[PDB]
Amino acid sequence: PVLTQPTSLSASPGASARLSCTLSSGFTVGRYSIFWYQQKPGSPPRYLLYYFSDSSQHQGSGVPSRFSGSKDASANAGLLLISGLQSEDEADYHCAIWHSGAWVFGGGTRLTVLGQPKAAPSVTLFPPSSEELQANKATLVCLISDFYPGAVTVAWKADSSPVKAGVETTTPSKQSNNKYAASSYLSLTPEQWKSHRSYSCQVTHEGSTVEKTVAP
Amino acid sequence: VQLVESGPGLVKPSETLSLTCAVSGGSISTNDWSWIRQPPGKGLEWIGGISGSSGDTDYNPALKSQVTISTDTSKNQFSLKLTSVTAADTAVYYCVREGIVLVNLAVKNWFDVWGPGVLVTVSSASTKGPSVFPLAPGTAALGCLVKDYFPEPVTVSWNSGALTSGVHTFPAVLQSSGLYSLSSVVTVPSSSLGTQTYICNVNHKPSNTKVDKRVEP
Repeated sequence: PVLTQPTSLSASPGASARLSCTLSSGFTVGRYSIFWYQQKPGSPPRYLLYYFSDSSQHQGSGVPSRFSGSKDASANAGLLLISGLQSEDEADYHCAIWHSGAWVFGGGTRLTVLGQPKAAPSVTLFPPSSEELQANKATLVCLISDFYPGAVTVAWKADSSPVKAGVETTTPSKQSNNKYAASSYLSLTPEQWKSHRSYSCQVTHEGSTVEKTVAP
Repeated sequence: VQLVESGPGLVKPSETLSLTCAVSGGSISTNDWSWIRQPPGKGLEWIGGISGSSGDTDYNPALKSQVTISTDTSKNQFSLKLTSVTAADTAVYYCVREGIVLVNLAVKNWFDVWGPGVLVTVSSASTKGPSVFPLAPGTAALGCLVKDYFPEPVTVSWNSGALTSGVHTFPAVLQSSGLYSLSSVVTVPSSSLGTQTYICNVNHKPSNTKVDKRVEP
């Protein structure tokens, strides 16, 4: 994209967060004002600040000084710096620039402020049921649970080959144990399911990748 | 100042998405306004802006052929029209009052006051009850797949609500077909598999359907 932001980031309370907004090479960061927004769950984004340079910037009203902007010329990136991290700072942080008659947004970075021990995900993968197959359908169900922070990436494979078509994945949400869970689905035809040696659901969470495999 | 987006939550593909933003404690004529949307689990996208004073507009070039943004100073509103919608137009839609400040004689605009946002779903699907399939299994995980229903929501219980421990029901996905699917799972002792009967109870009020599926090893 024009603006590239890391999908997620985590840091401890009282520490500092450095959120990057990398502009593609056609857009020299030195020429652009970078706008930042903070979005908390089920709530609209909140204007934090904009930064062009030390002599050209403005803080949003009600936004504390611990939120500040900066730039990394060598990385061609706008930066949102957050000092003295509090649990309330946990949010989706969006960067934006203006160019040629349109606003452009980054993908947003989900910042977690660590409030419990990290935990690798447990993965359970269900093959298509006999009943579903007999109804001329096939669905693989990958259930992911017990992980923290609540950011994972899900990849499906047919044999050893990646598969993107027919994939739907839910946003992770907390269960009763205060840890996150999510679900992913792979839609197939009964013949696709029966003609392959195996299918796999592969889940990445920080430094770990957990993969389960089913076969017809 | 308060902004409240209003409009149909469901639009059929190729049809027109219409939304109104009611503004209170402020005047339309004295500010700039913008529409912004956010597809489920995705980032933001600026749709377009309108000047409350001149009525002139500025639309996102990638959305040019779809967008109409107008104002109604009479009722202190401003509206969004998106023609010929597709699945890409499924999103939470925000109406926004723009902020404006002069820094070194340069005009800086930002998104100042936001409405709560409204979800608009694009689907050709009509009301349809779910198909429920068993997810057959120390401890053992079993569940039921609640597939191809419309619209939301459904609720799931186990053994008529007598089983709650270890029960986890996941959020629904919107498939490319325009129908929803979700799954519920429960973790039970393996030794109970041959003695205990496990049934998931699925309730879909919009179609007045309840489906009970016995899940067996």
